[PDB]
Amino acid sequence: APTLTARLYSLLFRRTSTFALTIVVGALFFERAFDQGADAIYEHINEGKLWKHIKHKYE
Amino acid sequence: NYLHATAFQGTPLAQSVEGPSENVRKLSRADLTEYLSRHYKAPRMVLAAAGGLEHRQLLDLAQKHFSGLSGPTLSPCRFTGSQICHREDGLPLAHVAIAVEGPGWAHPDNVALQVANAIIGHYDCTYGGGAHLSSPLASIAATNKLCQSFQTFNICYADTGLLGAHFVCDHMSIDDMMFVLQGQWMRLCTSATESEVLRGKNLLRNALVSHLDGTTPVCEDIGRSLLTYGRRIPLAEWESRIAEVDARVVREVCSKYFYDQCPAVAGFGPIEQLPDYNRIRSGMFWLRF
Amino acid sequence: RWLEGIRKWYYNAAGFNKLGLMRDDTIHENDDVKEAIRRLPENLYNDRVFRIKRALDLSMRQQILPKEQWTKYEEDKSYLEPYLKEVIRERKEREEWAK
Amino acid sequence: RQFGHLTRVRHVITYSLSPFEQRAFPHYFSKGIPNVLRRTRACILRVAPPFVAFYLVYTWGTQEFEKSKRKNPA
Amino acid sequence: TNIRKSHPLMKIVNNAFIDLPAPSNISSWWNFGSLLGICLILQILTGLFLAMHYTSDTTTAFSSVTHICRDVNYGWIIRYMHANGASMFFICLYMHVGRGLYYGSYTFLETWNIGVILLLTVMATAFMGYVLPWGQMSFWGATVITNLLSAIPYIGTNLVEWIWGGFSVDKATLTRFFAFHFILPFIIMAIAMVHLLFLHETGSNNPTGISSDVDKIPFHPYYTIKDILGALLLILALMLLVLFAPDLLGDPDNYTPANPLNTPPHIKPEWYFLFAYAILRSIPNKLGGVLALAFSILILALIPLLHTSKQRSMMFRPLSQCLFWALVADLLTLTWIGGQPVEHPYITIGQLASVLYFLLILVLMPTAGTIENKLLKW
Ligand code: HEM
Ligand code: HEM
Ligand SMILES: CCCCCCCCCCCCO[C@@H]1O[C@H](CO)[C@@H](O[C@H]2O[C@H](CO)[C@@H](O)[C@H](O)[C@H]2O)[C@H](O)[C@H]1O
Ligand SMILES: CC1=NC2=C(CCCC2)C(=O)C1c1ccc(Oc2ccc(OC(F)(F)F)cc2)cc1
Repeated sequence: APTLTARLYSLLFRRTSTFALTIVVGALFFERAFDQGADAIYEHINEGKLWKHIKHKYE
Repeated sequence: NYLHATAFQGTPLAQSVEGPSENVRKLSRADLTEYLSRHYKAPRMVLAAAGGLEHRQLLDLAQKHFSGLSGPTLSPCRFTGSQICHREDGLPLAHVAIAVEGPGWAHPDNVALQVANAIIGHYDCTYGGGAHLSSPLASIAATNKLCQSFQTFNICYADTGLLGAHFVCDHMSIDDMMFVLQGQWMRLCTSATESEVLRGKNLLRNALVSHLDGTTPVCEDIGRSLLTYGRRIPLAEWESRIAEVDARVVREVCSKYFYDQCPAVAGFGPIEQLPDYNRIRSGMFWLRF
Repeated sequence: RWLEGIRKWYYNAAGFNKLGLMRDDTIHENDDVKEAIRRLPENLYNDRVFRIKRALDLSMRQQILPKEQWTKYEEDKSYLEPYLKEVIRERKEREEWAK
Repeated sequence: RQFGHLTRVRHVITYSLSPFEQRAFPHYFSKGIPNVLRRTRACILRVAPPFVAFYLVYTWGTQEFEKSKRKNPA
Repeated sequence: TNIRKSHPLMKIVNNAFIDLPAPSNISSWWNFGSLLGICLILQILTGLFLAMHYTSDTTTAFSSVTHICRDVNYGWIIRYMHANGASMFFICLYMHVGRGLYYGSYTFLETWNIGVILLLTVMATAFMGYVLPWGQMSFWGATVITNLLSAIPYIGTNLVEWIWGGFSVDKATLTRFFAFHFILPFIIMAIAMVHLLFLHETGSNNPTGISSDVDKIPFHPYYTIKDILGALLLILALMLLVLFAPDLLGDPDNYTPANPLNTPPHIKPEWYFLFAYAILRSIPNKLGGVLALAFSILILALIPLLHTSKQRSMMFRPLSQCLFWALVADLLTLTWIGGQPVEHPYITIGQLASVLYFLLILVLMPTAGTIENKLLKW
């Protein structure tokens, strides 16, 4: 088997058509991942300070 | 010489045939005789002949005079995507030579690459065709007076080679020549047509059938084929390999060697216009296919 | 004479020598200098061309030459002076004649 | 002025590598750090002295304004 | 032949953007042009989006700006991008000018003088922009600065009231300041294009101040990729302000509405005028102070004439280098002093800094050039 970067090239990055479709798929999966991941980091840093954390007290 | 020197840099293929002046001035007779006995050996040699002769007779003559002949492996050569630019504005025309790494003697792809190189072909200012020339590179080059001359090549060595083109042009045309040439490489890679490949096939069929005319070229074909392939490949076999090539083949074969690959560039003379390597390298792909 | 100490100091402080330039490479090209350059013989011109090419390439990398390779103060020939002097001397004659 | 009409150059060779053949950061710390220190040392006592002077005239003037606003023992 | 060199629109783009011959060796100080362009476009977009929500009526004005920040969707991030974007513009401007001074790019006379005009236009724009929120510093800043023109003999007093469209900075002043502030960036964009049109006559200067025709590289990809990196760093600086300290470069008093009675403690313009504000306060006489404030900017037009050195760049010029960095440090002092109340020791420091500003430009740096020449037997 050739290296992982090489497999990525032959499958995704060689044809500019696949290169662009890769970017659009990747952008979706990155967006959701990054947002969810960064929100977690924020809300942990501000545990119990946010309306989201104290919402339960008045419902 | 520059193309090889940069293409196969840091190897024995970078070396010129004639050697540096330093060596010529210093090589003693001891060096020459040592070189001879090391490399001139019966298994690394072929006696070829063509004309009016009985094969049996040649073989017996070989016995008589070449019996005393005695009885060093080549390392592969690393191709490098590189540029050598000898800028010399004092000279009146610019020479540019560009190539990607070719497959080398043995490889069957060479036949398909020859077909592709025949499509693009060659041109100079004394050619009768002009605008009506079949090669788009040639017709564009002729009508716009881009170059004085150009040829595609495919140079074969043992495990490697130089596949590309050389052109000679006006100092203001180098960028345009490169653009049209690289444009042709891309068009064959992505979108070669059946009829133009048929033309290339027909050129190549005609090329190697009429080159082998008279005894000297035939003798040489025997001599060298035995060294490179280990046999003479008959014309009927060449024809079978050529008929096998269609538009799909030319695309797939060209895309292997040309598409998104780092070339070796050599330029000499008034080369101020000769494109920057990055621009040349970006010219090795299309943003569509 | 006595300020030769300071001239030698300034030379190294200025530091164009570190790029392998001579003083006359650093002259700002006005109309006179252009003409002076234009009048240089093949050898002196191509040296100028290379020295600058070398300096620009070094500047591009934000690097200098090895200290051995630096232009020595004493070895800095004033290569452009004879051409430039005469270009100027000529123009001043035309400017005089015009009055 | 287009490329090919800029100026006259003779007998100057330029060798270079493809960006795919080479590294983006060759000897980035190894040669980078010392070159930075050389660059910094070269310009430091041209660049720094006026900002030293600013810092001093600033911190002098600031606490001079403070002392002046205090009452004097008289 | 290609359709980049052929097509009438692409031709201009190909020559001024892609195949442009650029010196191999241009440094980070050459990024500021591109960044000024980004700033201008950034201001225009953010500005236009703000103008969809703002009103120039004196009663509703302050309210509309706050309505943007509280009720309009992402109106806050737009508003503070625009305010800090104005700061980022002026940072970019002074860095861009500094480059020109140090490397002697000002020898490109037309390019340089168009620059001076651009500077003055961005200044006029940003002065009138700061008035639009109609806070205290807005109103009182506009009042003091405008009213300096009354110091002109015979006409001055009329002139001021004609700008105002009344007897104070009021209803007609705010409305027209909105109209002028809207149109001017577009005038800037035009003049900026003429700016480059003259630059592409000569091509770029470089750090050596020695001609670079022998070693030009095409703009693409080398400087397209650098400019992207620069743009990225500009966005970082901007967003670091916008998202972590949006109030840092402004003033608090511009969060209380404009009151024609109640004067703020230490009335001052925004930071990027402070240097010239300090120069104004140095001279005891008012008309003198105005003519000094005006000459503190216009002197830029005089710089090329003051050039004495036989070398173009300061790269190879130690004495000039120091004097240049002194001039920078002095400007930093004038900015500090501009922000201070008029008292001891800030009056005397201010006087001494203003003396040194004009002394550096008109006497010391010219002398230093000629001393450097005579040290090189020139
Ligand atoms: C909105 C304001 C401005 C914009 C958009 C602008 C734009 C540009 C751009 C894009 C460049 C080329 C890239 C560069 O070298 O930075 C440039 C160069 C230049 N600008 Fe500006 N500029 C502005 C203001 C000014 C000012 C205020 C001055 C001087 C007072 C000035 C003088 C110059 C000079 C001299 C150059 C040539 C630099 C060189 O080749 O070394 N510009 N400008
Ligand atoms: C060189 C370009 C520009 C500069 C330097 C600039 C500068 C400024 C400044 C400093 C403010 C006050 C910001 C604050 O304290 O809130 C402002 C406000 C404003 N600007 Fe601009 N501006 C520019 C272009 C534009 C354009 C093109 C428009 C509209 C098409 C615009 C519309 C506004 C509006 C509506 C306000 C009031 C809202 C606010 O205070 O943020 N500006 N401008
Ligand atoms: C005894 C040792 C002295 C060394 C230390 C110096 C600081 C001690 C204070 C001494 C006085 C300093 O002098 C200080 O200068 C400034 C600026 O000129 C004065 O300011 C005054 O003079 C200037 C003169 O042009 C006028 O334009 C201005 O209208 C006026 O306010 C202060 O009112 C004064 O107090
Ligand atoms: C047009 C340009 N010319 C040059 C250099 C340096 C090197 C040589 C000359 C540049 O960086 C350069 C440039 C200028 C601006 C760039 O982005 C823009 C930003 C704004 C813009 O709009 C406008 F017109 F300026 F208002 C147009 C372009 C990108 C590149």
